[PDB]
Amino acid sequence: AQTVPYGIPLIKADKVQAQGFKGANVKVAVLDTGIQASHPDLNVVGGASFVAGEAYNTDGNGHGTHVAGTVAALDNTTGVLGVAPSVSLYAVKVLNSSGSGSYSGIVSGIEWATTNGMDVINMSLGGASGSTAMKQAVDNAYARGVVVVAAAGNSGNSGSTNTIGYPAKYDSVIAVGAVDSNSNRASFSSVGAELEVMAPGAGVYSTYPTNTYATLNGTSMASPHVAGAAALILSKHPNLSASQVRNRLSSTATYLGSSFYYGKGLINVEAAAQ
Ligand SMILES: [Ca+2]
Ligand SMILES: [Ca+2]
Repeated sequence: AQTVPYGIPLIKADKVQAQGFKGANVKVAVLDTGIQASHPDLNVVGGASFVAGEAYNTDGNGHGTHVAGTVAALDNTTGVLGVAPSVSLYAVKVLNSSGSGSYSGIVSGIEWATTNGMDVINMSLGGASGSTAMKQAVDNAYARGVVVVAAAGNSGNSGSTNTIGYPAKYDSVIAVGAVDSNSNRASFSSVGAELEVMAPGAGVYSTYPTNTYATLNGTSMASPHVAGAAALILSKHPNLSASQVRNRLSSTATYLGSSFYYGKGLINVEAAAQ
């Protein structure tokens, strides 16, 4: 009755869960389209909304619920299972129904998250340009000790061109690319010098608005696997600082090829949480 997405076992979050670390007491903010708070396979603890006319606990798109599900779908006897099922999950709505947002909305969600003591911030969104405010916001958060993860882009590769977007491209943020069930790079995955790590993003099944489950493709599906891995590491080593968790993700990743296409490689959380 409970499904275990191929993604969980691939990054070895399952081996870590078995030792008893599931992310309990770790606070994760999901900056997205909101989350369908009423889904039986999710436990949303609070949040804020920076989008006019929509509250933070509804998702009229589905993208946000899906991401939330990869980080934390409940460990129970139904639906799916998240990377860090026991985390404290906040939904910060920065994107609208159609899936897009304004830089000031985003900057507001990023600062909300710093002021409210989030340990991990997930951003499965990106644009061609950043801003000085966006840059300030991510530098300070990370300087204040939060772990910031973003999706690199579903821009693919084209020549020697860098197709990573903002805020992934900022060096205070972990840019995440996507792989398939065979650990092969998905065709859509952005490339460039700022690519840091790879995670599952092709054919990812997760929670979906109106109490169901669905399969989606993207770096948006990949990023959450890393936010969640960050949270596992912290439930195991509370003592760690942000750049210590980060450096653990990249140092112990599985080598898959050139860094321009794969960063340091596929994440392995068992190795990282050593
Ligand atoms: Ca479940
Ligand atoms: Ca970066």
